Amino acid sequence: MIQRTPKIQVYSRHPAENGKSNFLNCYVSGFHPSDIEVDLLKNGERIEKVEHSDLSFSKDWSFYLLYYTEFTPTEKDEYACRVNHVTLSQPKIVKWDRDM
Amino acid sequence: GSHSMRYFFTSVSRPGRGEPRFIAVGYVDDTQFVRFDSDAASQRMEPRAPWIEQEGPEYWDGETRKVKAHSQTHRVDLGTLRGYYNQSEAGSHTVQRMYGCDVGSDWRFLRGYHQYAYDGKDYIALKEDLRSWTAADMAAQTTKHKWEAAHVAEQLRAYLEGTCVEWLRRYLENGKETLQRTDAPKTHMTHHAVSDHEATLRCWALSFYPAEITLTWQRDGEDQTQDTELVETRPAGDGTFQKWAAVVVPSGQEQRYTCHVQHEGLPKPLTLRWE
Amino acid sequence: ALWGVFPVL
Repeated sequence: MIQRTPKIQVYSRHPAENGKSNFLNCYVSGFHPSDIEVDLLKNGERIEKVEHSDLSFSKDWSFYLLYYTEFTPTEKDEYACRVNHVTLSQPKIVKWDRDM
Repeated sequence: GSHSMRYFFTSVSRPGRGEPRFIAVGYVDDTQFVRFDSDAASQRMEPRAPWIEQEGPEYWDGETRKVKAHSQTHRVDLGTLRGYYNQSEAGSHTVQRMYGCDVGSDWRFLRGYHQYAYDGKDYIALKEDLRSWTAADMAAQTTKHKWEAAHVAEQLRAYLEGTCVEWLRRYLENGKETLQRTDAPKTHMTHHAVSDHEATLRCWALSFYPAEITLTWQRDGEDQTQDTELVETRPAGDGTFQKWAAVVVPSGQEQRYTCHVQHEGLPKPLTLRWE
Repeated sequence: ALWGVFPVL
């Protein structure tokens, strides 16, 4: 059966400004099947209060979900997105870069 | 500009552990307005956009009624296909359905859809004439047969060129502030040196709506297509979308490069240049 | 609004 691997994008809604409130996003897309694990990490630890958009797909049937959460950037802090799918042998981890 | 209303349906069989999971969502352009989740508590069509919460209990009782029927339908679909392909009832499978309509700037019918996909492969789809079907294999062909006798196409045609369009328009009106809005992107440029002889040029397109956009890089006027890092247009999460494209540049040539932005909300196309 | 007919494969 078809197995498309997820594109991972970790970013913030508004440009990061240490101190100012924001939303940390992790956008996963183009994967298939839809069964997928997504986590937002703060300094390595998994973040609890994390929601996700409703399962949906594009013209080619590949799925796409948005994982977001409220957060407040800090110079010292590091956030990342950890994702898993059948197409991934091991959890893929992407670091957040306030310029991507 | 033209608009559309689409309904995305996803059903996944989870053998040995309950009833197949069914998710349903619906859009008007790039804004989701309703959703239904078989595993949710409400067991009801729920709103996902402000401009629909207005709709009274009739709408919600009706859509909750129809959405449940769809769920059951695709709950059966899994069975049928499982047999059409002599598949082990142990494995989990997926069924996806997507139907809807498009209208031009004139808000008049412009084309409709109704397509399926089993485990990610195109199964059956309605052709443009809205009068015929595209079967992929023998299985889809057998379904095409059923739908031919049942005169499904004709019925679907009425929905697509009629009811469908009419609701799009209604939603379009009731949601003028959102659905009929436009937000030209907020474009800016970032420059970070990769090394003592190269630098990265990032062109940003933020807080824009709808999602349609064209972000391009050019050196001395020539498209730098194959040398551009172009991420997928993503959702800000606030109803607007973002996107960026970057190119690695030989320190000292930044001025040769230009970023080009194209969005339905820009009086004229943008042209930025680092300097 | 969803379509009112519910076809099967």
